[PDB]
Amino acid sequence: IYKLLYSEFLIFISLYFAISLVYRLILSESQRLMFEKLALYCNSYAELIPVSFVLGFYVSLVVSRWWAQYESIPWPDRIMNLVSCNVDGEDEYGRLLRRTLMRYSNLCSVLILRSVSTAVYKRFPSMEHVVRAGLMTPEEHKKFESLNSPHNKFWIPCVWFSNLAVKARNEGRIRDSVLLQGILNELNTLRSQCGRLYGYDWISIPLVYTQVVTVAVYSFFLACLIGRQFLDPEKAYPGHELDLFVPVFTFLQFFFYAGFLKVAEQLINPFGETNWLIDRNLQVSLMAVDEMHQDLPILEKDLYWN
Amino acid sequence: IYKLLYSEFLIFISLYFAISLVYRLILSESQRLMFEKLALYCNSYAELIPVSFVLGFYVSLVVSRWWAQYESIPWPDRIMNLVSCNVDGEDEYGRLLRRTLMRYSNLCSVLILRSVSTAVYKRFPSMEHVVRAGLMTPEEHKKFESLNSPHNKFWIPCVWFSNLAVKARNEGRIRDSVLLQGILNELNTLRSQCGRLYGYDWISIPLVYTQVVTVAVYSFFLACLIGRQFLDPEKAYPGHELDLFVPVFTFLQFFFYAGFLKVAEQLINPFGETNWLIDRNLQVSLMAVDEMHQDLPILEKDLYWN
Amino acid sequence: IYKLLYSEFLIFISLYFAISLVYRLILSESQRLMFEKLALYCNSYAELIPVSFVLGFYVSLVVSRWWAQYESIPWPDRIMNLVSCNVDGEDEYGRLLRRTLMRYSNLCSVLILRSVSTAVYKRFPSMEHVVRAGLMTPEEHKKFESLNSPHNKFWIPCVWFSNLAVKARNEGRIRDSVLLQGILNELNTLRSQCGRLYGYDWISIPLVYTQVVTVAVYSFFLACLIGRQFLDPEKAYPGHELDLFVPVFTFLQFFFYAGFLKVAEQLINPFGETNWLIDRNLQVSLMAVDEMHQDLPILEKDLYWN
Amino acid sequence: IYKLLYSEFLIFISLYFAISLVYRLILSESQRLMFEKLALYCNSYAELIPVSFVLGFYVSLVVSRWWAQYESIPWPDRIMNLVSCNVDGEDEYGRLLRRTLMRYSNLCSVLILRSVSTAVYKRFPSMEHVVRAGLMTPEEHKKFESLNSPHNKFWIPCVWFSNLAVKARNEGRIRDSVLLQGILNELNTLRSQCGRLYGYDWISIPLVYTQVVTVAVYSFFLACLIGRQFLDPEKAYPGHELDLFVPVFTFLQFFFYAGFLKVAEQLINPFGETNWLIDRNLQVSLMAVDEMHQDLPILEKDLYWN
Amino acid sequence: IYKLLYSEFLIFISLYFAISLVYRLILSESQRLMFEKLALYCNSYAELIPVSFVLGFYVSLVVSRWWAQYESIPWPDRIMNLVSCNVDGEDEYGRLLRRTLMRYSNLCSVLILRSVSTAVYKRFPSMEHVVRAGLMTPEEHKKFESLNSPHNKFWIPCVWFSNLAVKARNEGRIRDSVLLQGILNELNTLRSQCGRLYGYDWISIPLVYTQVVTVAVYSFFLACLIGRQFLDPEKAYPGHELDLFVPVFTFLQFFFYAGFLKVAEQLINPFGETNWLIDRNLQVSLMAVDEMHQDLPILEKDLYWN
Repeated sequence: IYKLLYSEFLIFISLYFAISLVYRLILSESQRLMFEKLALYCNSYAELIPVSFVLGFYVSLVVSRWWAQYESIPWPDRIMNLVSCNVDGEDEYGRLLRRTLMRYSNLCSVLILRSVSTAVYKRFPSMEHVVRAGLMTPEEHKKFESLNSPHNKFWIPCVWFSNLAVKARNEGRIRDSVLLQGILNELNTLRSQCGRLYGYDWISIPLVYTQVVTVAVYSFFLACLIGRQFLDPEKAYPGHELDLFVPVFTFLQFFFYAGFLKVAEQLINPFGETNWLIDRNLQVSLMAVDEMHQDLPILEKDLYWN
Repeated sequence: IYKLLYSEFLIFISLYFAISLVYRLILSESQRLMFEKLALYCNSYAELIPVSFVLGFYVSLVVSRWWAQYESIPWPDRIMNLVSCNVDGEDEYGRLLRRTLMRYSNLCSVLILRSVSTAVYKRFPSMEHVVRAGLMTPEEHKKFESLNSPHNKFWIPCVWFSNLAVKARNEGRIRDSVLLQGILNELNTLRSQCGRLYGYDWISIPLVYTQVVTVAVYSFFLACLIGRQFLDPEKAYPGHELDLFVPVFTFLQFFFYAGFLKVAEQLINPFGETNWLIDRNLQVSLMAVDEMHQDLPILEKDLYWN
Repeated sequence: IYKLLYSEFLIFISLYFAISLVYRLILSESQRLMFEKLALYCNSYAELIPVSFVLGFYVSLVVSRWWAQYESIPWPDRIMNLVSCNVDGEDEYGRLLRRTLMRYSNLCSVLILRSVSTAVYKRFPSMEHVVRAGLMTPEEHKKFESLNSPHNKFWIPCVWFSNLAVKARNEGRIRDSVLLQGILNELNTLRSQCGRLYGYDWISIPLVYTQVVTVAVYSFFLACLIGRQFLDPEKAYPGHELDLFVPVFTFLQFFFYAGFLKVAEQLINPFGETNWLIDRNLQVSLMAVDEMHQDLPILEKDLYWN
Repeated sequence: IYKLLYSEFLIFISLYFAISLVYRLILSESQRLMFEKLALYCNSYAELIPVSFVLGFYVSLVVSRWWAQYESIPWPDRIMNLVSCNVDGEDEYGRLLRRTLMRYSNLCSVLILRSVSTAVYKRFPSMEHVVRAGLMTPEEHKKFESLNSPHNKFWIPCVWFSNLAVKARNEGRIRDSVLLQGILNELNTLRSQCGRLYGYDWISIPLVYTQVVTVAVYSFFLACLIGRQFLDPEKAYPGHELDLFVPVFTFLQFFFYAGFLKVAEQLINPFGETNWLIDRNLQVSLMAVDEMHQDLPILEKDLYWN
Repeated sequence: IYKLLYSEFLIFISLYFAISLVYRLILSESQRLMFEKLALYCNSYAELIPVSFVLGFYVSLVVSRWWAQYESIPWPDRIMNLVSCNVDGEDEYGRLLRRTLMRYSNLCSVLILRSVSTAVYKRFPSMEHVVRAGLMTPEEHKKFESLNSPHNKFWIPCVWFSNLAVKARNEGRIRDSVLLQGILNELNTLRSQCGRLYGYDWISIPLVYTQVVTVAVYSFFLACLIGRQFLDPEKAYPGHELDLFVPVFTFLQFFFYAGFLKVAEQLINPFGETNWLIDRNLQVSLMAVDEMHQDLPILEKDLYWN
């Protein structure tokens, strides 16, 4: 939080100490008494601004939407267990057939993470970077851009997947219709999880609810630039009986009320190590359909037999 | 929120400054002292109205019902992956057969969004506008209005869908019974999601719970038209030691307590870009069952082979 | 809320103005000073009763159980899509066979709504009213009451349903075993939703948690019959510096703290237009298995073909 | 709550009135002034103990775990609809075969409710009481106790169930493999619901979180034995201007803060009428597989035919 | 909580009594008056630190993530019911075949619990301890470490499982394709539950949200080392009218605000008796596929027959 509060905090340190130096050195004595009345006014009536109430529900919606995206991580490990076993063949066709199926299922999640996450988007700026990272063969790029559509194209590989499995069934690679439908029902589970992330980016927390909660924090501490001044102890106002030149508890109070504001900036749109997550789901999925197709260990007895 | 608070806010600015001009220019000195006693009374006892408690749970129910409708967006991308692959045929019959199936599944969500959303309803005022936008052929409109029913008719295409797939199976287009049941089980998932939006419009947040929370905000600031007046500083009441002619912190306090009231007016009934969402789900679904039926890219090797 | 607060509110108006007339006209001057000490005592120490804390969680459980019953509305539209297509036959047997299946599935929800809802129970007082409304033939009523069971009998039609579909399969009306199991798996989804409403009536919010929250509201305002009196302004107590003869902010405070109590009486047991919901689910379900069995519109081309 | 607060409440009535009689009759006048200083100290500084904050989240976890167990009630009505229809046979074997299947599915929930509920455990103290109540034949008791296992044995009938259905399939009682798998997939739903109750008893709310919230209530009112004393009105302390000999609002404040503590004792471990629930699920399940196997009513026409 | 608060509590007892002894014995009388002004300053302005607000939501996220992991306990009892019945064979091959399937399904949860739980990790430090506990034969360890992968390897047995069942089907041990797919669909449910625990360890509660809530507790009671001092009663400050040498209510206030901090340290990463849970899921799963394959009790009549 110290990195996120290097900008807004030191402005508030600067905006306080400016006004503190102006009051102590620049104002005439007749004009200081004008400042003392506004300082007593803004100290008692800045509690009318519901800072703990407005900011309290905005964290209850940034985070309750933040947690709903980590049940939305598309793991290919459910399709991987069924492509590895059912799509038969050890020759260079069926070995190529299984690697293509688990490459489309990962491409159906890279094309959505490069529109919701800046970390993936700086790894894959254009579509040419997807080809050079092995997620798309050059012959698939020509078919990807003859399909003229002004919308997002993350649904392209999840239709190529389901058309390849049926083509795989009609050549005898998948045995029955039930084993074919078992793959397609696990495609549409990963299509739902990828379909959530597209739905969460397109449906943000509304602008009407963000512009409210950023005034309630800033207009509070705008009044605290005046209402938290150390007044003159010679006038002996009730409450300001001591001069200390640094408001310790005001700067702590700005640290937390603006702290949740900078936290909720972060958690409204996460994924700002998906560079690691994509490198896992590609390296595992191609591993478990090529090296582990029928390579099983040897069946032997356990330590509990008779 | 500034657009939503152009009406209620400037009335409250007008209702304050009217009474402020009446007290400062119209009341006699004997009658001003009558006003000063009511101003001190309504300042101390307007805190008895639980504004932060009544409004606190109404936002907890407008929004917790608002978020439950965005898991209810009917996406056709689960039926689209199975109509594209299983319903065989490249001739002009099966090409027409697949386009009809994905047109009924989109029509089973336009007919529910034109009764829950004013944006869709101004795009489709009558049923004639649905025909001219290609969602319904003219021969389907005659069958749509011989079915005499006083209720909503959004369930009509989702029965025409399931009767067409079985007619498609009996002509040999779908291979097995499992692949037929795989389509119908994914119909009834989109029928459940469309069934939620019909259930959410018919079950609103009750009138007994809205009429409570709109008195608690308005009757508070009705007392704040009197209890927040800048009194005469010559009388030297405790608290009103300064005249400033504009209550800054009261107008901020009205900005947030009526702010959540106008936000909860918006989020109790959302969809007031479904004009874009309908144009996506029609343009994608007809694309992936006509241009992408067996048009697959050429299988080649990846960048990780040996 | 005005209809629900016609009884408890006017008692509280009467109980206040009685004591206000007794203090102003009946008590002797020596006995008025005894009343002034109890009024100051009950004004400062009635804040010890946690009204906003006890009532705050009871609304958090009435409503969080209220919202869980509207995902429990049994819609027959999932069984209707599969009875309409799979149960073949156009003769007067299979036409009678499909209407019987969708009549048992609606009877398996009327028999549970006539034990959880007073609105349905006044429409169907006895079992004879169910026969005259067409939900049960007279020959089914004799079989319904030879089954001797002291418990609820809402599970009777959902077993008659699953025994009729298997009898329908053995006569050749349903084609395969998968299409039979597709109907029975959608029966057991509607059996779960009807099974929730039976579980919610049998498991109420406990008596130990309702008797707490109805003392905390009533014993608060029992003290507010004394602690909110307008005292004599001649004695000049701190706080009671003005006589106004009507406590406006106390009557508003009773309007909301007893307001949530009457709201939570309503939402602990909803359905007190299920007379419309039953008339929809019967009129739609019999419509879509008799008039819409194989009556499909004519396949023609859309407005986007070449 | 009056039954649950007969023990802790009257101790607090006794502990108050003891100290009240000691202060008024036993202490010397010099020693009373020592007591008056501690009474003023414990009145102002007992508000530092966060009673409304510590107890506020413990109710938010007792009840949020309490409500998650009533979606965990194992209803046999999903298996009952499939055993009644698919397991064929009207002779004394298949009649015995269906009754055994629905008896194992109820025994797979009695053996878990006799370890989580004291009400079931006093009905079934040992395993011999299960035999005499008809839930287990004497020949099944010998096989139940040759299976040597130090853990809980509630999973024993749910494996005997799935081994009997496959034995039923190999004798021709169940027709296809899909109808066999339809029973086993509905077994594993009731195995999950019974698996929740075993998981909820084994994972309690931790001891580190219960010992916190029982100090915060008791150490508060331990200070309220001193801080709520009616002091001497002759000394004229601020606040204690009246002697009344019974603290009405303190005893109400103890009624609710200890009220939620006794409520959360009840709802952390419910089921302390499962004697009725077990008698329902046995009497219904054996009824709907013996009297209602193919006993259907006669098909006749409804009141809406032509 | 007493064990968890042996470290931080006695430091706070020591840090208080140090400053209390310094003020009472070391400071000069002119320097004591400097301390009295800071004690009055830190007593009134330490309430500006939102301790009950910052810590209130951190418990709402530690625990709401804590409860979501106990629906994530991988129970093998759903696969166990289907391996026991469908994988046929009583000879020493099929007896070895069923024990291997339920050993891979337990190994697919030990390899994830030895990276998320320190209790399992001290039981299984290296992979050699897994072999000596019977969870992995020595021939499986060579195949486990030829699969070169820098990521976690918990997905290895859940692919060996699905490759063994298909190898079991092609030798005639499993009858149909539906019974094969019934096992694989229950594998991918246990793969999802094991997939949650890997997702919960990799996605912790962020460092930006923990470093906030540990300053708000500690910087509060850092000021309470000064603001809670018993001042000199001879100076007669308002509030400090009594010397007692031990702040009872401050030490209680530190007991709960730091109490939730130490509780949330525990519940952010639970499983710190999984040594019992692993010993159950191995001893039960191998028991119900070897001793209970077709060993059923003898079918006899119940106590309710005619």
